[PDB]
Amino acid sequence: EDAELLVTVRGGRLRGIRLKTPGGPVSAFLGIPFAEPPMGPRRFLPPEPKQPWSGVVDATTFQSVCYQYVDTLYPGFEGTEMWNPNRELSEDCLYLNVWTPYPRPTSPTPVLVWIYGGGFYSGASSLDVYDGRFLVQAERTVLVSMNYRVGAFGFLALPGSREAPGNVGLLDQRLALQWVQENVAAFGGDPTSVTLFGESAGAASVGMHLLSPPSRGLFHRAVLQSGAPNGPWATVGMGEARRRATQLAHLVGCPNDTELVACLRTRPAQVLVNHEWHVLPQESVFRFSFVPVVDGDFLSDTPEALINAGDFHGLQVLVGVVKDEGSYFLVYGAPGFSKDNESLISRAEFLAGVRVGVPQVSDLAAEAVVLHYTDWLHPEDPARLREALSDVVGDHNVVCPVAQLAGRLAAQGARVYAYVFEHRASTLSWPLWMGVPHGYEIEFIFGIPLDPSRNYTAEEKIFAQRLMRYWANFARTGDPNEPRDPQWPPYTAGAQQYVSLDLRPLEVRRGLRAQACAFWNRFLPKLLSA
Amino acid sequence: EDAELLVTVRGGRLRGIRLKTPGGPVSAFLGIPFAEPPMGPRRFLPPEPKQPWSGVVDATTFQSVCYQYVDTLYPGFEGTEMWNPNRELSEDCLYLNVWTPYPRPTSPTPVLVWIYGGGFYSGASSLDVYDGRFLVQAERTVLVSMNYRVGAFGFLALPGSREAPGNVGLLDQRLALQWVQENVAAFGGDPTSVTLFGESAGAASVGMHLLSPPSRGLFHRAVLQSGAPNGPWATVGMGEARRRATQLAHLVGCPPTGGNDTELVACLRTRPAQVLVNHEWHVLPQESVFRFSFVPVVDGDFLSDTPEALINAGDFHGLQVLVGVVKDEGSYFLVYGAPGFSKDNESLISRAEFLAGVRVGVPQVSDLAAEAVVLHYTDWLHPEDPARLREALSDVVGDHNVVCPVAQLAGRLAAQGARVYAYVFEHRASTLSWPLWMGVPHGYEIEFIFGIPLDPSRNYTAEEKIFAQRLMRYWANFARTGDPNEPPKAPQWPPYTAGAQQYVSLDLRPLEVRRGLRAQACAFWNRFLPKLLSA
Ligand SMILES: *[C@@H]1O[C@H](CO[C@@H]2O[C@@H](C)[C@@H](O)[C@@H](O)[C@@H]2O)[C@@H](O[C@@H]2O[C@H](CO)[C@@H](O)[C@H](O)[C@H]2NC(C)=O)[C@H](O)[C@H]1NC(C)=O
Ligand SMILES: *[C@@H]1O[C@H](CO[C@@H]2O[C@@H](C)[C@@H](O)[C@@H](O)[C@@H]2O)[C@@H](O[C@@H]2O[C@H](CO)[C@@H](O)[C@H](O)[C@H]2NC(C)=O)[C@H](O)[C@H]1NC(C)=O
Ligand SMILES: C/C=C1\[C@H]2C=C(C)C[C@]1(N)c1ccc(=O)[nH]c1C2
Ligand SMILES: C/C=C1\[C@H]2C=C(C)C[C@]1(N)c1ccc(=O)[nH]c1C2
Ligand SMILES: *[C@@H]1O[C@H](CO)[C@@H](O)[C@H](O)[C@H]1NC(C)=O
Repeated sequence: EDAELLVTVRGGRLRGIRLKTPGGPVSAFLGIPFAEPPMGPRRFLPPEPKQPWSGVVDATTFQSVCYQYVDTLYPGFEGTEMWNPNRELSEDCLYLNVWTPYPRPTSPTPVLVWIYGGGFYSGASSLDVYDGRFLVQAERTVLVSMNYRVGAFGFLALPGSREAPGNVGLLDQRLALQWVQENVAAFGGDPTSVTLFGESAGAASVGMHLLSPPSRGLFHRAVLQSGAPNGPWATVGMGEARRRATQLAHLVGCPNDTELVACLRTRPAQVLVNHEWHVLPQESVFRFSFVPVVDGDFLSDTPEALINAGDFHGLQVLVGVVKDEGSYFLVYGAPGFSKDNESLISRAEFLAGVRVGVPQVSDLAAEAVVLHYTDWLHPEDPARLREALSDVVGDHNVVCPVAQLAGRLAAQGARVYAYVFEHRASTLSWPLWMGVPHGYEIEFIFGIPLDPSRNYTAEEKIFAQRLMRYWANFARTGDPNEPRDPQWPPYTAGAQQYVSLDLRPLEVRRGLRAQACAFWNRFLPKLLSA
Repeated sequence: EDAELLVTVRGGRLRGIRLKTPGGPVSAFLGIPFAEPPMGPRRFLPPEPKQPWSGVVDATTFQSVCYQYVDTLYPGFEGTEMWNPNRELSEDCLYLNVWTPYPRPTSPTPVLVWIYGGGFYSGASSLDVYDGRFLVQAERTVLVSMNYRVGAFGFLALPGSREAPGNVGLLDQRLALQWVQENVAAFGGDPTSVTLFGESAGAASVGMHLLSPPSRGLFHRAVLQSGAPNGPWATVGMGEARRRATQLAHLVGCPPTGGNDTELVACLRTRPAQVLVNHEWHVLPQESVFRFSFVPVVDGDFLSDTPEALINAGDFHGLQVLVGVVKDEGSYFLVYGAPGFSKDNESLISRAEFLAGVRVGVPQVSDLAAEAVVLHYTDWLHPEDPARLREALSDVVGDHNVVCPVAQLAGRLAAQGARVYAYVFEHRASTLSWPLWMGVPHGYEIEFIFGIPLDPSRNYTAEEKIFAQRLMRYWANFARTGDPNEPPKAPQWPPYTAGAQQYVSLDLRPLEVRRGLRAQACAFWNRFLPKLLSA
C-alpha cells in the first residue's frame, strides 16, 4: 500500500492514484465529494456541505459531469468534441480534484484553483485539456479543480424566491473554495496562498468571486483568461432571468414560484437541457440562457458598479485574451459562416451578422457598430467583412470587457498584468481563417504539449514551459516575471502596456484595442441610456 | 477713343480700360451696374434690373464693397486684411466686372463667372486676390465677377413676408448671371458656355444655383472650392432665420419684438447700415466658429426644399462639376473662438480645451452627439497629447463644415449622372503670413487659381509661377471642355465616383491619384451623425 496516496480530510479518508508524466510522477485525488448531491428536492438550491463518510472514498478516477447540453454542431470533429462531456452526465456531480507533487509536499505549497468556463452552460473538470499533471510536476504547485452546476441546474433564477434564488453554481464554486481552505493543507497545500484561474465563463466566475465579499476571503490572487464578470453575456437582469425561467417551465409542461419550481423538480434533467436554448429572446451568438443574476445577494450590484466602487489595493491580477476572440462563435449562427469554407461573407451577411453578434440593441446602436467596423474605402470586401464581424463579436464580448476590468483595477489599487496570446497551435483542427480562437491558450497553460502521445513541436513544448512558469510565478509572488535577462510590465490605465505570448520572446505593446474599446466602453453605454 | 474699350450692352454704352499684364494686354470693364441700387426703400428687397441709360458709363474701376462687417481680429495683419474691403462701404454695390482678351475675341469664347465667399457676411469682387487679369491673359477666356449683398442686407429673412423674403443676395447673383446671358456676347463671350466657380460661401452659392431651376438654365458647368450648399453653416431654417432677424431688430430698437412684419422691416430700413452691422454677430444662438448670422434660408422659393433633399432627388445628367478642398480646411477658423488657439503661438491645447472647442466647433448639438465627436477624434493611445489635439480640433471643424459636405455632394452628383472631378490642394504658399501650424488654410488655393504669382510686384518662387499656370490650365480646360485634362504623357486626372472615390493632389509635384475624401471621418458625419440627431 502506498502511503502517499492515502489522505484524511475533515469528511473522512481518501485513496488517490499515482500518475505518470514525462518529468516524473504526480499524486492525484480525483472525484472527492465536497457537497451533498443536489438532487430531487435539492435541485436549484444552494449546495450543502458533504456529510462525513466512513471507510475510504476511492479517489482514483474522475467523477460524473454536471448535467449539460452537448455540442453537436460538427459531430466527430475534434474542435468541438474536446469540450464535450467525457464522463457520464449526472446531477450528482459536485466533486473536486487535487493534484499534488510526488511524494506529497512536506511544506506549504502554493495552490492554483481552476474554474472551467463553457458559457455557464457546459464544461467539466475531467476534460483532457484541463489535465493538471503537467503543471503540478513542472512547477510544484498544488492544483485544484471543481465541477460546478451549469445551465438551468446552476443558474435558473426566480429572483426573491427561496426555491430558486439563482447563482447556485457560483455557490458550488465558493463551497469548493471553502473546502480548499479547510482541507488543502492535508495535501501539502498552503491555504494562505490560493490563486484562482479560469477561462471564459471561468474567468467571469473568478471576477465574480473578486466582487463578492464572502468569496474574497477564500483566495489571494486572480487570473482571468478571455473573460470578465462585466461581459454582456456574464450576467442577466432579474426581470429577464424570471422570464427565461418562466418560459422554460412552460416549454416543459409546468405552470406561484413554489408551484413552478416544484413542477420543474419532477422533470428529468435531460428534458430541461433539451429546451435550454429556446428561452433566449433572439437569434444570437455568444449568449447563454442561464447565467449569474444580479439579485442583491451574491452580487449586491452589477459587476460594473461593484468594479467602479472597489478598492483593489493588495490585489494582483493576471488578465489576457487570445488573438482572435470572436472567430469560434461565428459558426454558431452568423449567416455565411462555417469551419468548412473560407467564410468570405457579403456585405448583407455582415449587416445581418451584426444583429446576431450584438443582440437586443436598438437599430441606432447597431448602426454605430457598423460605422466603427466598416472600412469605408472597402465597404464590401468579403475578407475584411469576415475579419470585422469577428472583431465585433470578440471586442464586444471579451476584449473590451477585459480591458475595462483591467483599467479600473489598475486605477483603483491593483497590480495588473495583461497579455495577448498569439500562437496558433500546430495541432489546431479549426480552419486557418479562425486564427487563434477562444479557448486555445488553455492547452499551453496546462502544458498539454509535454504529452508525448500528442503531436506538438519541440518549440511548442518549450513555449508551454515558459507559460507554466509565468502562471506559477504569478501564483507564488503576484508577479509573472522571471529573474531579469525582457520584462513583463504592469498594465495601467494610461500606458496600457501588455505583452504578446508566442514562440518569439516577450514583446511589449500598448492598448488592448483602445480605439475599438473606447466605443464599447465609453460611447455605446451613453447611447443606450438615451 | 479706342474701339476695343467701347461696348454696347442692352442698357446703354460702356467705356472700359486697358490693363497691363506680364504676358500682354487685357480689356477690363469694371463696375458695370446690373441692378438699381438697393437703397432705402429697396433694402432687403429682391434686386430690380438696371434701367437703360443714355451716354457712356465709365466701367474703369471697381465699385463700392457691399456694406459688411470688417475683420479686426489681427489689426495690420496681412492674413486677415487681405479679405477686408478695399473700396468704400455702400449699399449702392450691385456692380459686376468683365475681363476679356485684347483684342476682343473673334469667335465666341467660354466664360468663367467668379463668386466670392466670405461666409455670406463679407467679400467683394475687388479684392486683390480676385484680380481676373492673369486668368484671362493666360487662358483666353472671358471672366466675369459680381458683387452681391452680404450680411443682413443680403440674407436677413422674415420668411413669408414681401418686405424681407430672404435670399436676396442669391437673387443678386442670379440677376448678374441673367446679365451674362443677355450681354456677354458683346464682349466676345459665349453665353452657351458659362462655367460658375466659387470658394467657401461662393462654392455653396454655386451649389444653390445648381439646385434652383431658374438659375440652372443660366450656366453649364460648376466649380465648388472648399464649400457646398449642404454645409451646416450654409443654410438656416425658416424659424431660425426669423428668430435671428427678429433679435437684430430688437437690438436696434425695432419695433419701438416682432409684430407686423411690414412695420418691423420699415423700422429696420430707417437704421443706418453700420448700426445693423454692429449687432450682426449678436444674433447667433451660441459662441461658435464657422457660423454666420445671415445666410440663405430654406424658403420653399429659391430653395424648394433643403439642399440635402434637393441633391438627393436630383437628376444631374449632362453636368460636369469640379470640386475640392485645401489640406487644412479647419485651421483658419479656430483662432476666432476655440479656447487656446492663436496665430501668435503654437496653439498646443489641453484636453479640457479640446473638449470645450468641440462644442464651439460643432455648435447646437446634443451632449450625446458631442460625445460621438470626441469618440471619433480622440486617439485613445494618446488622449492628451497637445499637438494631436490641435490637429484633431482642426479636423473636426474642417470635416464637419467643408470636407464631408463636399464629399457627400460629390458622391451624390456622380451617382446621379454628373461627371465629377475632385482635388485636394496641398501647396502652402511661400508668402503665407499665417503660422506654420495652420498648414494650408481655407481660402489659400484662390491666389494660385487666379494666377496671382505671375504678378511681378509679388515675391512668389518661380516654381509657384509654374504651379499657378498649371492650375489655371486645369480650370480653363474644365471651363472649355468639362474636363480638366489636357485635350499626353502627363498623368491623368480621373473622375470621382461613389465607389472608387478618386481625387488628385494639387501641389508642386505632378498629379498623384488617391482614394477617399476623409472617408472614415466622413462616414461619421454623413451616415451616422444624422441618424443620431433624429433619434
Ligand atoms: C460556407 O458555408 C456556409 C454554411 O453552409 C453550410 O456549410 C457548407 C460547407 C455547405 O455544407 C452548406 O450546404 C451548409 O449549409 C454557407 O452558408 C449557407 O448557404 C446555404 C446555401 O448553400 C444557405 O441555404 C444557408 O442559409 C447558409 N447557412 C448559413 C450559415 O448562413 C455559405 O454559402 C458558404 N460560403 C461560401 C460558399 O464561401
Ligand atoms: C496662445 O494664445 C491664446 C490667446 O491669447 C492671446 O494670444 C497670445 C499670443 C497672447 O498675446 C495673449 O496675451 C492673448 O490674449 C492664449 O489663450 C488665452 O489665455 C488667457 C489667460 O492666459 C485668457 O485670458 C484668454 O481668454 C485666452 N484666450 C483664448 C482664446 O483661449 C493661450 O494661453 C496661448 N497659449 C500659450 C501661451 O501656450
Ligand atoms: C472554444 C470552446 C468553448 C469555450 C467557450 C465556450 C462558451 C464553449 C466551449 N465549447 C467550452 C466548453 C466547455 C469548457 O469548459 N470551456 C469552453 C471554452
Ligand atoms: C480665409 C479667409 C476667409 C475665407 C472664408 C471666410 C468665411 C472669411 C474670409 N476672411 C473671407 C472673406 C472674404 C472673401 O471673399 N472670402 C473669404 C474666404
Ligand atoms: C402692417 O402695418 C401697415 C402700416 O399701416 C399696414 O398698412 C399693413 O396692412 C399691416 N399689415 C398687417 C398684416 O397687419
